[PDB]
This record gives sequence, structure tokens and C-alpha cells, in this order.
Amino acid sequence: KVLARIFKETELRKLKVLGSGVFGTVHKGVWIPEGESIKIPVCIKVIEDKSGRQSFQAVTDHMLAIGSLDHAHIVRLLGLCPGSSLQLVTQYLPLGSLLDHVRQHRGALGPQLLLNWGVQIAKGMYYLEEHGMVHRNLAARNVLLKSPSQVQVADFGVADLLPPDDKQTPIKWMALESIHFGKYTHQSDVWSYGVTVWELMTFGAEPYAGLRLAEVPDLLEKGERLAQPQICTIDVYMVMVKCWMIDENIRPTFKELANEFTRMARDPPRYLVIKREGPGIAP
Amino acid sequence: KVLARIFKETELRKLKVLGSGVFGTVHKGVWIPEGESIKIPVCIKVIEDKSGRQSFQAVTDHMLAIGSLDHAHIVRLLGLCPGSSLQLVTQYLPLGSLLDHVRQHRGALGPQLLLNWGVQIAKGMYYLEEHGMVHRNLAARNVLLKSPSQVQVADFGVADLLPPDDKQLLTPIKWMALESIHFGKYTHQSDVWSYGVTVWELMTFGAEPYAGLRLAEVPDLLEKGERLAQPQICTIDVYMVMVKCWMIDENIRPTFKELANEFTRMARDPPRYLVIKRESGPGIAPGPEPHG
Ligand SMILES: Nc1ncnc2c1ncn2[C@@H]1O[C@H](COP(=O)(O)OP(=O)(O)NP(=O)(O)O)[C@@H](O)[C@H]1O
Ligand SMILES: Nc1ncnc2c1ncn2[C@@H]1O[C@H](COP(=O)(O)OP(=O)(O)NP(=O)(O)O)[C@@H](O)[C@H]1O
Ligand SMILES: [Mg+2]
Ligand SMILES: [Mg+2]
Repeated sequence: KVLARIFKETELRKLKVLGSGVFGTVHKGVWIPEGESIKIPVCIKVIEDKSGRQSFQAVTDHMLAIGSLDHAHIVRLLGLCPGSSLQLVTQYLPLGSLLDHVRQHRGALGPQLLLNWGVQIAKGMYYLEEHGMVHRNLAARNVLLKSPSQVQVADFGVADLLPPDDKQTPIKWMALESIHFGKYTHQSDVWSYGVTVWELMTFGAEPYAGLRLAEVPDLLEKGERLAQPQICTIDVYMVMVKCWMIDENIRPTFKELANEFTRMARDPPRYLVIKREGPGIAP
Repeated sequence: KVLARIFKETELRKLKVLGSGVFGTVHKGVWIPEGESIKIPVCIKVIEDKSGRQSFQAVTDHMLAIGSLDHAHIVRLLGLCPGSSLQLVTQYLPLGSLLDHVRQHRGALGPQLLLNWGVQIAKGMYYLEEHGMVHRNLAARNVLLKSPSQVQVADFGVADLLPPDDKQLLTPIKWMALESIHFGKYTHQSDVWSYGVTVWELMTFGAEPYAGLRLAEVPDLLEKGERLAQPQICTIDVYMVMVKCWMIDENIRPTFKELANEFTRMARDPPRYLVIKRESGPGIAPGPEPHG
């Protein structure tokens, strides 16, 4: 059913801040229930209407939409706490983002994971697709680790909580149609999904690293995608190229995406090649 | 003409040691001429007959061969100093080897140099070819920097100063043309092989060839036609010249003359043949295309 627990500011306490972002500031904090006994570790995201024009006193149906979703591979929303500014509350994952992870560990990661995370991310995303929830900010910074083996999609729907404002970058993940016509769809997420796997296999590389943001659309419009990561067979890189296929209706469903990476995960090294040691051995 | 200055141990003084190697130990030292005034910075290499069987009291014609060579892109031999152990004397180059260089600087180096050193190394080597001097140990550790722009081939001929001992090599087979590894057959074209592995060393910004492999597998895999892989900065043109160097057929491998020509014209448009990441990770691939 479509609901969401509401919190009282007397139950939520912020301890220290984790960081800000596109639109919002995440805090580490606890939650003391009406038992008043022990404190539960939680993560409090604070959203505001920048302009100080509208407030978050009323609960919308969209907050209920976010608030009611639950899947093994998402960071479920524990509840909201309305007020002049919105406070989203979720579980606290000390393992940080998946991006910060593939940077402080690189290829040392099992080639089995670097495919098991492609599968996991795809299921959560497929789940959201099922219940008609568009993400609008899928990325490796926006994937969190729960088990050292298990990830979870996070920070979804959060964009449709605010009035447009293409002045604030997430564009390096946006399907081109979203960049031209603010047209966000499940298939625009699929695009964003491709750039995330790139992020992954690239062991945490910033896309379009030395380019200028305004050139990002043009070059892309000209048919230039991100290059192939140095660990991917042309099979693991072909799935990404589909994600960025200009035609929305052509891009794979997360269902498809989930299938490929699941069977590709049956033979990890056959599709991923992580240097045991420069290059070597090439006829 | 074919000669070489002989030194007296009273003129040569060793100050501190730089390192050992395959067969020999290089020292930093000075040379006080019979003026006895000032001391000239020099580099003294010490060679011995390991087994303590033969000595280096007599000068051979080969020492004269090494001793008489002079080209802008070699480390000329200043002279020899015979004795129970041989002492080769050359200029001292504080800029160390070219290998230790492309490691402490990587791609920051001008793509213009990484081709200007391929040219320079090729000329020196061609020079040696002219005067019939085979090197037998060409490598990036064996190339030295004189100007921050100019390199010089070093440590040549030094192998033919010793009786064959193919177990003390413990490298340098990771540079040896395969025929030299099978049949101790060292030739100008075996050097060309060694030259290829050195450019690799270069563009690879100082990577140890066959990094995680086992030495005994090096010949087999190679015999099976597997060469070193392509460095991540080389167009398929700068990597094709290397593949020729390792072409099993000696008579097919490029002369250093050829090698000198390609790299000289390739040096006319540095980025057109070398691509050094201005940033981390790949980026901007040509728009690929799936199949249904
Ligand atoms: N459940 C969590 N447990 C621990 N840390 C979290 C959790 N959720 C978010 N964070 C961290 O909160 C920090 C700041 O919030 P956020 O605005 O999401 O960062 P961000 O990198 O900008 N992602 P985004 O703004 O969505 O593009 C991040 O660096 C997160 O990894
Ligand atoms: N002319 C020179 N000026 C400064 N350093 C030098 C000079 N010649 C040799 N060296 C250094 O001397 C050290 C030890 O001598 P050497 O045995 O030649 O080293 P190596 O790395 O083993 N080369 P090789 O033995 O020929 O395979 C090296 O690390 C050199 O860089
Ligand atoms: Mg986030
Ligand atoms: Mg040397």
C-alpha cells in the first residue's frame, strides 16, 4: 500500500554532517523512539526550497511514492519529517558510496563483484521501474554498500521534490533528451545507468575528465560516447553503448540489463580483464 | 684509427659506488691527470672474470674497438685501466639512466621527446652498426641522459669481454632476440630486437616487460608469437615499428637506419602518433554500434 511513516523532530537528532550535494545535505544522526531508551543510527538528508519561497509542511503523494518502496537493492526510506525544510531519513551505511569504494581498491576487487554489482544495481533499478519511480540522479556516488558484497541504489525521486532549476554536474549522467528537453523517463535512467557502470569498470573515473560541460552535449550529439574502460571485453562495453543509444526505445530495459550481467557473471574473467601487473602478451 | 688511451691507477680515484649490474660495478670517481692540480668527474666501471681464472692485464683488440668509438649519441669510452680486473672509464652523467627518468616523470614528458629519444637512440645504434660493434645489452637502463633533451647509448661491447656464462644472467634475456636465447647468436639484428623492447620500456613509461610472468615461459610464449602488448600512449604506428623489431626473421627486422627514419618523420607531428592522457581514465570514444 501507498504510505510513509512521519517523524517528529523530537525523535530525530543530528550528530555530525556527512556532506552536501546537488540539492540536499546528508547528516549522520540517531533516532530516539518514544521509548526514549536507546539511539538508532540513521542518515538524515535535508532538502530545502533554495529560494525560501515554498516550505515542506505538507506531505505530497510523491513523498508517499518514495516513502513506500522496498527492495533488497535500494536504500529504503525509513520516513519523512516535514517542516520548513524536508528531512528524509534512511539507514546509515558506514561503507560509504560504491564510487569512493572502487577508487580505494581498484582492480583488487573480484572481477566477480564488478559484475555482481552491475547485476544488483540493475535489479533495484528494475524494481523502481516496476512501481513507476523515476530516479533522475543515478550514479556511483549514488550507490551505497550494505554488505561488503551487497550494494543498494539510493537518492531516488529526490529531484521531483523540487521546482525545476537547470542552473546547478548531474548533466554528465543525463540522457541527452533530458538535457535538451527536461524529459526524464525510465529510459533516461538507463542512460544514467550506463555512465554508472562506466564509473565502475573505470574504477572511479570522472567522465569527460578534462572537457568543458557545454561541449558535453555537442560531442555526444555528434555520436561520441565515453571510451572503453581498460578492463572490459567488448561485450561488457557494448551494453553501456546501448544505454547511451540516442533512441530511448532502443536502450535496454533494466530487465535486459539484469539478464546480460547475470550470465556475464557466470564467467567473470571471460568478460573482465584486470591486469595482474603496463600491458603484455598480445598477438 | 683504432686505439684507446690507457690509464694508470694513480690517475683514477673512486669516490662512491653507483651500483652493480649483469657483469660489472660502476663507481663515481675523479681523474687526476699528471698535472695533479684538479680532479675531473668520471665514471669507473669494474669488470672481473668471476671465476678468478683469467685476468685483465693484457689489452685486446676488442677493447680497442670499444675504446675507439665516438658519436654524439653514445657514452664514449675515455679509456681503460688494465689489471687483475678491468676498469672502464667514461664521463659521469648525473642525469642517471633514461629509464629511471621516464618513471619519475611519466607522460609529463613532451610527446616530442618520447619520439626524439627514439630517434637519438637509433642514430647511436646505427653508428655502432657502421663500425661493426654489437651491443648485446641495449636497454633503457642502458641509455643515459646528457642534456635534459639529449640521450646517449651506453654499456656496449661489454659482454664480448667475458667468456660465455649463460647462468649469471639473473634479465637480461627479457631483451634478447629469440635466436640469441636459443643459440647464443648475437647480431646487429639481434640488437634491433633489443631496441624494440627498449622503446616499449620508453612509451610504457618504464614498465618491466613480462611483469608477472616466469623467465622460462618467456621463450615459449614468444616462440608462440606473443609479443609485448601495446603501450597505452602509442598509435598503432608507433607500436608497429616495435613489432617489426621482434619479427622472428632477423633479415626482416628494420635496420637502425630505417628505424631512425620512421621516428624522425613520426617526430614531425608528435600527438598524431602519441596520445598522452591529459586526464585519468579513457574518454571520448568513436561512437560504436551494436547489432540488435
Ligand atoms: N545511507 C547513507 N549512509 C552513509 N552515508 C550516506 C548515506 N546516504 C548518503 N550518504 C552520504 O551523504 C553524503 C552527502 O549527501 P549527497 O547530497 O547525497 O552527496 P552527493 O555525492 O552529492 N550525491 P547526489 O547529491 O545525490 O548527486 C555523500 O557523499 C553520501 O555517500
Ligand atoms: N656514465 C654514467 N653516469 C652516471 N651513472 C652511470 C653512468 N654509467 C652507468 N651508470 C650507473 O651505474 C649503475 C650500475 O652500473 P650497471 O651494471 O651498468 O647498471 P645496470 O642497471 O645493471 N645496466 P647493465 O648492468 O648494463 O644491465 C647504474 O644504475 C647506472 O645508471
Ligand atoms: Mg547522494
Ligand atoms: Mg648499465
